[PDB]
Amino acid sequence: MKTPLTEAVSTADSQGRFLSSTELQIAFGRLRQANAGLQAAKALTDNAQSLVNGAAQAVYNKFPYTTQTQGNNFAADQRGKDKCARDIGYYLRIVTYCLVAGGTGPLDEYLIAGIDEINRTFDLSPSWYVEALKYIKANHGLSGDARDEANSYLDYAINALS
Amino acid sequence: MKTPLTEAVSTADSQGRFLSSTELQIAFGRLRQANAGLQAAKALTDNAQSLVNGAAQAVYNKFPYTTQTQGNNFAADQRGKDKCARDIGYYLRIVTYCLVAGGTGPLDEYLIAGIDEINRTFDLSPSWYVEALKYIKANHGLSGDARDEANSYLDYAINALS
Amino acid sequence: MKTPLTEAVSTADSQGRFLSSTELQIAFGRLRQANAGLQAAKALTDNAQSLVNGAAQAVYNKFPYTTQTQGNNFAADQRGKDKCARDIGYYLRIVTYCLVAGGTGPLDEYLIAGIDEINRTFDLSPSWYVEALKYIKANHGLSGDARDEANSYLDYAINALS
Amino acid sequence: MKTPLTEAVSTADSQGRFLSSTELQIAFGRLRQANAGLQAAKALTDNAQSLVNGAAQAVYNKFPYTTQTQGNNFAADQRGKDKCARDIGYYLRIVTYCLVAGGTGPLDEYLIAGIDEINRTFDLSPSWYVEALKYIKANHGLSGDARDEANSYLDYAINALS
Amino acid sequence: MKTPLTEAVSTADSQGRFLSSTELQIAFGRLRQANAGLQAAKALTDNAQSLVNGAAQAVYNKFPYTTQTQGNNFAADQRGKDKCARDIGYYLRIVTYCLVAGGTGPLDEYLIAGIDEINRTFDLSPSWYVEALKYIKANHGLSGDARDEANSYLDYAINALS
Amino acid sequence: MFDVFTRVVSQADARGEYLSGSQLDALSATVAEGNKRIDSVNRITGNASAIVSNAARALFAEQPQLIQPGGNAYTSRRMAACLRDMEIILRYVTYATFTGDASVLEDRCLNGLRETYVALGVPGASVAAGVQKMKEAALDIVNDPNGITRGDCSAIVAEIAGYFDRAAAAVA
Amino acid sequence: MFDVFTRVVSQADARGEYLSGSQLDALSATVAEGNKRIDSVNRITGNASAIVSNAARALFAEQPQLIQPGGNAYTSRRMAACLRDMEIILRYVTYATFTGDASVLEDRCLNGLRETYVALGVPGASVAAGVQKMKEAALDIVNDPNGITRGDCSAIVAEIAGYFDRAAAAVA
Amino acid sequence: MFDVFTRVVSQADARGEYLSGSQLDALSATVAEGNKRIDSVNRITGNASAIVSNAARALFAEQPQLIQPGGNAYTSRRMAACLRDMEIILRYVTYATFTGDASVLEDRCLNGLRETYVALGVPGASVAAGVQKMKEAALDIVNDPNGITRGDCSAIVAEIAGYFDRAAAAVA
Amino acid sequence: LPLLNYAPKSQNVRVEGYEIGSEEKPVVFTTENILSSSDMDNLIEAAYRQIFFHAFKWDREKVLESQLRNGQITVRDFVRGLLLSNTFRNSFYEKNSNYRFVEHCVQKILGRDVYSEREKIAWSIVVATKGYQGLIDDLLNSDEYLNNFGYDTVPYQRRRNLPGREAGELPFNIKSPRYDAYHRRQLGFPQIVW
Ligand SMILES: *[C@@H](C)[C@H]1/C(=C/c2[nH]c(/C=C3N=C(/C=C4\NC(=O)C(CC)=C4C)C(C)=C\3CCC(=O)O)c(CCC(=O)O)c2C)NC(=O)[C@@H]1C
Ligand SMILES: *[C@@H](C)[C@H]1/C(=C/c2[nH]c(/C=C3N=C(/C=C4\NC(=O)C(CC)=C4C)C(C)=C\3CCC(=O)O)c(CCC(=O)O)c2C)NC(=O)[C@@H]1C
Ligand SMILES: *[C@H](C)[C@H]1/C(=C/c2[nH]c(/C=C3N=C(/C=C4\NC(=O)C(CC)=C4C)C(C)=C\3CCC(=O)O)c(CCC(=O)O)c2C)NC(=O)[C@@H]1C
Ligand SMILES: *[C@H](C)[C@H]1/C(=C/c2[nH]c(/C=C3N=C(/C=C4\NC(=O)C(CC)=C4C)C(C)=C\3CCC(=O)O)c(CCC(=O)O)c2C)NC(=O)[C@@H]1C
Ligand SMILES: *[C@H](C)[C@H]1/C(=C/c2[nH]c(/C=C3N=C(/C=C4\NC(=O)C(CC)=C4C)C(C)=C\3CCC(=O)O)c(CCC(=O)O)c2C)NC(=O)[C@@H]1C
Ligand SMILES: *[C@H](C)[C@H]1/C(=C/c2[nH]c(/C=C3N=C(/C=C4\NC(=O)C(CC)=C4C)C(C)=C\3CCC(=O)O)c(CCC(=O)O)c2C)NC(=O)[C@@H]1C
Ligand SMILES: *[C@H](C)[C@H]1/C(=C/c2[nH]c(/C=C3N=C(/C=C4\NC(=O)C(CC)=C4C)C(C)=C\3CCC(=O)O)c(CCC(=O)O)c2C)NC(=O)[C@@H]1C
Ligand SMILES: *[C@H](C)[C@H]1/C(=C/c2[nH]c(/C=C3N=C(/C=C4\NC(=O)C(CC)=C4C)C(C)=C\3CCC(=O)O)c(CCC(=O)O)c2C)NC(=O)[C@@H]1C
Ligand SMILES: *[C@H](C)[C@H]1/C(=C/c2[nH]c(/C=C3N=C(/C=C4\NC(=O)C(CC)=C4C)C(C)=C\3CCC(=O)O)c(CCC(=O)O)c2C)NC(=O)[C@@H]1C
Ligand SMILES: *[C@H](C)[C@H]1/C(=C/c2[nH]c(/C=C3N=C(/C=C4\NC(=O)C(CC)=C4C)C(C)=C\3CCC(=O)O)c(CCC(=O)O)c2C)NC(=O)[C@@H]1C
Ligand SMILES: *[C@H](C)[C@H]1/C(=C/c2[nH]c(/C=C3N=C(/C=C4\NC(=O)C(CC)=C4C)C(C)=C\3CCC(=O)O)c(CCC(=O)O)c2C)NC(=O)[C@@H]1C
Repeated sequence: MKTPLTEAVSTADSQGRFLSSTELQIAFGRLRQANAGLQAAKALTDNAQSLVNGAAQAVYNKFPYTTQTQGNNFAADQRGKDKCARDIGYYLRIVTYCLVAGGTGPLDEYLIAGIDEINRTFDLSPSWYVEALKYIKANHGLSGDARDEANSYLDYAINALS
Repeated sequence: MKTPLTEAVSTADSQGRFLSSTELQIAFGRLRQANAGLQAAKALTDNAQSLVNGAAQAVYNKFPYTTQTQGNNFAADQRGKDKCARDIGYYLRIVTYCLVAGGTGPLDEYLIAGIDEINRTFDLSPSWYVEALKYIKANHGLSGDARDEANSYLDYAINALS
Repeated sequence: MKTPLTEAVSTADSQGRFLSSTELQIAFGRLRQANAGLQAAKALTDNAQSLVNGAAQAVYNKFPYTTQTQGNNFAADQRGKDKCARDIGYYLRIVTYCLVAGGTGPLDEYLIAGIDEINRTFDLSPSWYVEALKYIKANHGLSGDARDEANSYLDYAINALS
Repeated sequence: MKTPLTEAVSTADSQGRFLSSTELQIAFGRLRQANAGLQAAKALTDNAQSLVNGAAQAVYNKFPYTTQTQGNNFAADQRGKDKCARDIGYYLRIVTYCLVAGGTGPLDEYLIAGIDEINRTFDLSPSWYVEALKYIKANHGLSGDARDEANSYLDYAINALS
Repeated sequence: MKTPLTEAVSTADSQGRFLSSTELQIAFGRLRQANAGLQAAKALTDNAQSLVNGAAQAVYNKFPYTTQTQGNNFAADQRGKDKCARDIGYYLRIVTYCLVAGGTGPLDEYLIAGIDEINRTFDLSPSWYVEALKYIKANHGLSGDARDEANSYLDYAINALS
Repeated sequence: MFDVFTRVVSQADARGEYLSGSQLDALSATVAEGNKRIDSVNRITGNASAIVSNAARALFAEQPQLIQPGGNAYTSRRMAACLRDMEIILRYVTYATFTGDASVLEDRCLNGLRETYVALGVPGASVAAGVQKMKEAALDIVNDPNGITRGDCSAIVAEIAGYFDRAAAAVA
Repeated sequence: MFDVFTRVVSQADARGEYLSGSQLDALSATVAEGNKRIDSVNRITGNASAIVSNAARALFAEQPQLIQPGGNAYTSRRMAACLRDMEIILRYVTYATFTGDASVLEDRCLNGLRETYVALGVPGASVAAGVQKMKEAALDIVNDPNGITRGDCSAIVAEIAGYFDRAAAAVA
Repeated sequence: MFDVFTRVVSQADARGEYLSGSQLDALSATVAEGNKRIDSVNRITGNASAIVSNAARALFAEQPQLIQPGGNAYTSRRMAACLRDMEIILRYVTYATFTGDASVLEDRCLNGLRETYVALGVPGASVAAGVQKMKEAALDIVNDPNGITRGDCSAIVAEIAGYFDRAAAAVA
Repeated sequence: LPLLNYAPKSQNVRVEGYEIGSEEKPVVFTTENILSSSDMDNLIEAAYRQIFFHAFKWDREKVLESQLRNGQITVRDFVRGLLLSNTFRNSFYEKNSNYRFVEHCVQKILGRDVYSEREKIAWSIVVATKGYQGLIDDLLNSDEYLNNFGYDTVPYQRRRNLPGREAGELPFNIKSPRYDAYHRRQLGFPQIVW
């Protein structure tokens, strides 16, 4: 999983080298960040339900055809609404993982890698998930380093979807 | 030239990726260290003459034969003493570079790569320089992060020589 | 540019071989097909305006939010409708090429390769284009070998989009 | 074994692609040829014993030293005569396999690969077999597509020997 | 193994070739040399203890600090003297192997490959062993081809250490 | 690989015999089926994306444990890998259909595949279930009488069914 | 590479136009010549070894300088290389004949060929002379009226001649 | 590879669960230990040459058969390879210490190393003995109270000792 | 003679991986980046690691390094030089059967494991028939080598790890030490200790 600590070791190992002052500085940067990340993870987790609920509604409002068009890929029945809420919950949860890990690792390994194939194969619009991610961005109410890191992961996902 | 900033970009470029929070933390780690390194470089620079001459004497004392034996590789004449003080100066100066760069880059680029070939070709003992590097470690009078980063580069060279 | 003739040569060339009965049979296969393909190309070309206008309209009917949502990726204004009709024209025109060439080559070279990146970058839904290709399939009026070959290229694009 | 069908799948697999109209045309080309090839094979098989003895005699006529000179590589004794007719039988039989397969595959796999080493090692003149193959072309009695395909294989073997 | 017979075959094998007059000439070169090398190995072996003892004393005399300074790498105590006499014995014994083999093969395989790492890791001075080799060169009392081949190997090791 | 023709040739050469009259007649029968075979390949290919996606959706509906967190098809990459594997298998089934011989499917797709899934922990039995679903969808498509020259495609349908069954048995 | 069809397509695409009715009729006329094109490829291929070795014999007879000691075709390795080059050019000319377009010849045989020959000291004008001899032998084989359905192959023979001429021009 | 943080994430994802409050608090406690972890890595790194050479010296003094003629550490290359291997193992232990998780040590050094040594004839038991001696020295260097902010490093030291033990177990 | 035919087997490298850069993506050492001296060191070290697993000073090829540094040769040429070097011949060719030597070559050069014994068997005859250099050149000129690493990149073991897994397949320098039981017996190892 891509994080400051695993990349530091990956760098040194690819050079056959013991860790040096450069990698020790990487660990200090991790330590400067970690508590804010853990606080952000906590804040998102506590508010997970309303963020997921609100994000799904933001999507249904922005894209009304999704709740009115029949088809396996849409949310015109309870089956589809559940899948959609599930999917949005995945994004939120894995984003909390990135805050804990301090890198896009969890997003890359659990969500982003292969997401294009899924969205093509199941005829899901990436724009739906972008709107959800924008909602979470605008409603997580973080501040400072927690905000900045959290937003970097949300924007990373948004960028991957576009 | 290994530094936190160039290693961060080198990794991201190898991956074909934009810089992420992982690399930003690398930069924060560098910024946490930079001033201590700069202050360490200044202190070593201003005390450089004393440290170099002290180190040279420490070598002469631990290895008396070097000032008693005739030969191009020894310091029995002013020529050899000047070479020896010059070399120790090189080690000290390049270590200050590492403190400025925040990494072993300058030591790898300017001194370490090839030192084995030099010492073997000109019949110089790595043990001599190890003694010189111990004296500098013991007498630079640094404290805190300045000391820790300076000692790690000094120890990096010692380990390269051992 | 995948066509029976070029693939036959490229295969033989990769093997450093003269053309043999196998490639001659490939040529005969191309000859059995070509006239039906050219007739199919002629029919589609003559009906191109109607197919493209009907295809675009069929898309608007199936996806009415496209003609009513403001945004660079939608067809609410005349700008977007022109982009859309142009795009559908591309599909049709390049499909006639495949009929002339006797292979998916023109689709692969001119349209298919990189279409995923385009649609993701500009927020165009592949389902839109699938809808247009289904319309052309149902309204081109071809029968026999001309239908089968033309539908194979239309299906090939549909598969790439899904 | 080079045949139209295996080559079509080989090409598509190397590209990791589903078969497309290009490969279907190859199949149709194969189907156009197959019945003539099967007919050619039957005619050659039925007249096989006549063709082999006639071919072998043509060699004996054109290289009388082969039936007059002693040596393991010649046909002065019945042992050598039987080897020679056997070999010519191999050529004829493998050629009928090519007619069934629709390509040079069987000739490549069973006869051509390694023949240069064999003739060199056992001191057998390729011109002998060229003469036999020329006879079979002259006296197999085929017409039309069957003649064209059969001669292509016979010429392929001739070209391989010279 | 760098040895005339081994390399002749290694090269022919590498080239997939039968041995030819070039390799037979190499063998004649070996035969011209072999008796002188075998005689040299006998003389060196018979005088082995005296040469080793003399060589170690030569080293101690040229580098008196090695018998005076405490440390694992020095011969102040009996342990280090025994290590030293052992090391020198290795050089002499493996040199006799090169005379038997007719090449540097044994020195390369058993001593030279990795000697740089050993001497650096255990803080052993290459100049110590150079002094011991020069002693052996001066005191083996060989003549003619035996002297030349034996000195080539002693000098080969000297060159490796400098 | 072998095709239907070279499979017979290879057997003949091993015996050193010309193809008998019956063997030639059998291949002539094979040639007569050629158009149906080409149509079947074309039809499966033209519906490949639907076949895979519909089979996948059905597999996961019937086996929800696969897509629950911790399930083998959970996470985007594992889902993608799974859809990829189905498309690969379908692709190789069409190859074998095209050539009329299972060697391409066996040598280039199924060889070592069970060992791979065992090592990775991929549930082979669920893979075989997916393939069965693709088989069922594919054979309906081939037999669709609309828009084609009517005729008996039972022999070709049976051959294709066997290729699908060959794949499902290899992985499960 | 292009073939006669994709050449027209590529020109049409660069202007964003459908193939005009006249363009389509021209390609239909190309289709009608296909059997003759296939015959010409087949006859050249079937005589390739004779074409090369006869032309080579003729070239060396007329230019003994090439094969005397120190001549560019002296020594077995250089002779072999020379014979290979002749066969390579003939092979690619048949590729061009097969596809009905010079692109394969230009892109995959003549790309850098003159530069190679200069760098090596191969006499380009002599290669062109050798190519010309193969051309004459090939065209006579293509135009041979025995053992084939009679027709006017002058349109294709002229096209083949141009491919030989293109090769000869490129090696000088 | 995992580090201390992502180890917890991997377990949580497998369960489809957010990290609990206690898991977040536990990682916060890990963060509060970060400086000691860094200091321990720096101290081993800075004494790596001495740790390896002192441990190797003691190993050859305790097991003299290794360096006698015919022994597995006899000849310069074998001795050099042995010293190298000890440094490799120490290097990967510092990686594990730095990351706070054993995955890198196992995936990139230990997994399969037992078979490596069996294939080569390296006495794995003697490798383990050497690893133990590096452990002893390394822990002493980590615990050295001189010249560092005083505090309690018992937890990190136990972790490091575990990684050495994992390495010693793996080689034999 | 044409190479003996053999079939592939399912392998990670044979299928699309949907790869996203992580700590488990092999580092790309390419000269297309205009590498500084120290960065060129790392590329050179990576090549030694890929081919030799470790190059003692005795093993190193300083002249090949200078030529690579100067642009005289590509990375693939440097890799060929290492494969042709005395160290490679002595360590991996002479101490193994032809079959195991082929395995080493495929692993080190192509970055994948062999498909089967039959692949090893088919290539084992190449050194004898085409010569040692013929084997290396065939592998380095292969579509598989060029498609993956081209001329300017150091080869590496491909698709060893899959995302989210704790461990990948064994690194080849662990899986495949320079010699195995055959040469081990000749050296008279394992050594009884205690
Ligand atoms: C079972 C598979 C179904 C079926 C098939 C079927 N097809 C034909 C005949 C033809 N099909 C083709 C196919 C093509 N022509 C093209 O140009 C291409 C595109 C590249 C394709 C795929 C052709 C050429 C023919 C021959 C002419 C004709 O249209 O009849 C038949 C008839 C029997 C035969 O041997 O050809 C059959 C039975 N028919 C069904 O009812 C099944 C659902
Ligand atoms: C100029 C090239 C010479 C020439 C050629 C020519 N050929 C035909 C017709 C046919 N030639 C073929 C060829 C083949 N049939 C096979 O099965 C194969 C082997 C795989 C080959 C190469 C075919 C199929 C035909 C059509 C059927 C026929 O029997 O004619 C023509 C006639 C034009 C036409 O195609 O209708 C011509 C002109 N004729 C000459 O006089 C030139 C010397
Ligand atoms: C919500 C924004 C919209 C929506 C959602 C929707 N999604 C699916 C199906 C799937 N969703 C996923 C996504 C993921 N799976 C993962 O493992 C991860 C990473 C951890 C993600 C993000 C997948 C893979 C599927 C297919 C498999 C499955 O069903 O689980 C559907 C149903 C599609 C179908 O064909 O069944 C729907 C409806 N739909 C809307 O209209 C919302 C606006
Ligand atoms: C543990 C085995 C031993 C120990 C460690 C210890 N360290 C600290 C505190 C710090 N150590 C550092 C380290 C560095 N600063 C740098 O700039 C670098 C160079 C790159 C290094 C390696 C730092 C930054 C701190 C914090 C500030 C400080 O100077 O104290 C502590 C104190 C607790 C803490 O977490 O900070 C401890 C306990 N102490 C022992 O007694 C052990 C022998
Ligand atoms: C006949 C034209 C002339 C002739 C023939 C002759 N051949 C041999 C020996 C061999 N012939 C072959 C050839 C093949 N073996 C195969 O498997 C195939 C492919 C299917 C071929 C073409 C081989 C391999 C041999 C040697 C091994 C064997 O005994 O079969 C001989 C005997 C040579 C000898 O030294 O024993 C002869 C006489 N000789 C003439 O003079 C005829 C004009
Ligand atoms: C003698 C000239 C000086 C000297 C020698 C000395 N050597 C060691 C230790 C070692 N010597 C070797 C050398 C070899 N080992 C081999 O296998 C071979 C090749 C066949 C050689 C040349 C090695 C590897 C060691 C270390 C391992 C071992 O102890 O065997 C020592 C002791 C070093 C230590 O730290 O224990 C000494 C004293 N020392 C002097 O002062 C002499 C002038
Ligand atoms: C003599 C034993 C028999 C014989 C000979 C013959 N040879 C040729 C033609 C050629 N001979 C060679 C050989 C070489 N050329 C070289 O450069 C070298 C290496 C330095 C060698 C060994 C070549 C290349 C040719 C072809 C080109 C050329 O003629 O220079 C012929 C004429 C063949 C033809 O078709 O023109 C002849 C007659 N012929 C017999 O019958 C003798 C028993
Ligand atoms: C023969 C009529 C003339 C002749 C030829 C000759 N050529 C070479 C060497 C080479 N020829 C080529 C050309 C090609 N190689 C290819 O792969 C292709 C297709 C893309 C072509 C067109 C090349 C590249 C070489 C050099 C590489 C090699 O292995 O040969 C030689 C040999 C030159 C030498 O040995 O120095 C010769 C003799 N020479 C004549 O005199 C004739 C006019
Ligand atoms: C030293 C304490 C003991 C010892 C060691 C020894 N090891 C070898 C050889 C090898 N060791 C390895 C190890 C690794 N490869 C990897 O990829 C990893 C992880 C990064 C490891 C740890 C390998 C591959 C070899 C063989 C290749 C090589 O040596 O370069 C030897 C030498 C054996 C030989 O000749 O190859 C030795 C001596 N031996 C002892 O007696 C000590 C107990
Ligand atoms: C889908 C119905 C099921 C499923 C699939 C699944 N497979 C993998 C991983 C791999 N599958 C292969 C397959 C092949 N390799 C080959 O060479 C061939 C022939 C060309 C095949 C078919 C391979 C090699 C892998 C590993 C490499 C890779 O995945 O990229 C996974 C991923 C496993 C993981 O841990 O990531 C999955 C999910 N899983 C299910 O649950 C379904 C029953
Ligand atoms: C020493 C007396 C002088 C000196 C030398 C110097 N040379 C370089 C760099 C290179 N030297 C070479 C030379 C060779 N490489 C080869 O492969 C061979 C043929 C077998 C030769 C002769 C090359 C190619 C280079 C460039 C690549 C490399 O760095 O190795 C340098 C380094 C310059 C730099 O770092 O860019 C130096 C210092 N310099 C002096 O001042 C002396 C007069």
